[PDB]
Amino acid sequence: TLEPSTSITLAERQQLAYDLSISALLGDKIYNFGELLHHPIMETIVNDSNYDWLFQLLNALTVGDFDKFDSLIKVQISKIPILAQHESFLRQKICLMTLIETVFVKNIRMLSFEDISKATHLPKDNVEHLVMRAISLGLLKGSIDQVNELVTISWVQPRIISGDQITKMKDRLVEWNDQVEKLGKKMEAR
Amino acid sequence: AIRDEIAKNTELSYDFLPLSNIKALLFFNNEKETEKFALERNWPIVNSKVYFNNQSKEKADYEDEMMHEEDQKTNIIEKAMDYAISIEN
Amino acid sequence: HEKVTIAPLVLLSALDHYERTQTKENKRCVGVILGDANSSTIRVTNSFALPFEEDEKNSDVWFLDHNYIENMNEMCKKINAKEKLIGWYHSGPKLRASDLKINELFKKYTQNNPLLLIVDVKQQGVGLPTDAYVAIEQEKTFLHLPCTIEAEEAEEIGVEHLLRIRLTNQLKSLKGLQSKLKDVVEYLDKVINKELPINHTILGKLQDVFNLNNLQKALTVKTNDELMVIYISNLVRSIIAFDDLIENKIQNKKIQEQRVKD
Repeated sequence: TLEPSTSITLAERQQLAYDLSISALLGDKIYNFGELLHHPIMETIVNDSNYDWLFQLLNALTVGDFDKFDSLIKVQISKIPILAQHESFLRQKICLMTLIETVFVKNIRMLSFEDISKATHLPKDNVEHLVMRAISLGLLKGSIDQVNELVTISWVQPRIISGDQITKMKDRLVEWNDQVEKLGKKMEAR
Repeated sequence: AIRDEIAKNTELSYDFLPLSNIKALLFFNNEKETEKFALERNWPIVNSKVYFNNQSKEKADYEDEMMHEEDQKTNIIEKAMDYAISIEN
Repeated sequence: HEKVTIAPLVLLSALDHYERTQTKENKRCVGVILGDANSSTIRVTNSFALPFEEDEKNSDVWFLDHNYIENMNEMCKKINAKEKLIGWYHSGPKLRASDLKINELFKKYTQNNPLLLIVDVKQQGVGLPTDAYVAIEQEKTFLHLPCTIEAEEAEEIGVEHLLRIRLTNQLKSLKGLQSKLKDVVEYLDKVINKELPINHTILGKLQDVFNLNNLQKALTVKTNDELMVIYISNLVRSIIAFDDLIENKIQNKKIQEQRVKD
């Protein structure tokens, strides 16, 4: 975030962004590839010459297609399975955080193996072992249910995205608006 | 008046039953006359469509009617605990 | 982080010299505090004002004399030697370049980070007329430490003699409920719609409260098991309400005895 410090030319900003790109490929820590979008990194580079890898992985999390990003890269980073393993983790971390506040307005905490199967494009057998790997890395806390095919996970790690939870934070206070009358008047009457 | 009495109890007790028990137990003569009783509240008789005839539905979310309720208001429930305020003071 | 504890003697003593100088809204008063900043809980046992002069049309104009500060430190060594300069306070709601640039001036005579204080003269809203703010070198931002009000045994009761149940305790509960409503609606509506400030750094902390009817509907089935303790409280209370009839029946013998004596 520091404008005055680290003053470099335009050509060196692309080389610095290249090190920032390859560093986030091999790990999921500190948000995701979309973190550099708001930072003056992705906006200071060019969208071609294989510098768009940070932008391609932004929509690749929702689409869930590895073949699109694999065709635009080289053999150096594509020969390591860690790239494909941690990329699928960020795709699930978006869905694992939908249990508290993302889409459902009622804040009902529930997840099923069928919903995550369509999001991660994996069968029911692979998604059972995949949830344990995300919890073991210290992402979120919770357990699952194989008998009833249910996944119970809370929400801890914040994201950089906005606009999904803005409407609900006011909607949850609307329920507080209807509670000012009944207990406000009856308490003052005593 | 007889057919308006028996089948009130069949709601909770009887889970399902075909048209044979309707003609026998309730003593109905002509067919398709029960369909006239089936009009508004949607009677696909296959299992249990009741609550049209013989009182009504079970609804849901009963609040602010008579005395104490369940979901929204704890105040009238708390009013029993607050009833000692006017007695002690 | 650290903590702040300020006795009520320090808070009101800072407001007195504000009016004694006939200071209007165009001027503000700046002063220094004393205590022990070494521990994790910052305690302020003393305060002294300063002849602070400021221009209302320019935020870069201020008057601060360190010779009065050097003399004040020498005068305190003869009163309380255990007290050292832990920072400085100031009056007025507004924060301008006058109070921001002088934070490094008091740093020369203060070993720890000077603790900034905004003393509200009108006492507008909630509690805590004075807020304890600390600055970081790494970007600078004003953060508020968990400032609390605590004093000794004789100091807490001393103000009680000068100033001098269940329904009243519930009155403060509703005031805290509206505090949850009014703080979020006014702040969140400022970030959205018109004039988006630079944010999503604070948003991570805001939504950290909402995850854990603000809390959880997933325990609704388990809540009935948690409510059981409340139902248990009514088991004995039904007899406790009947225990009032014990004395009520014993007191019946008194009036019945009065009819015998009459």
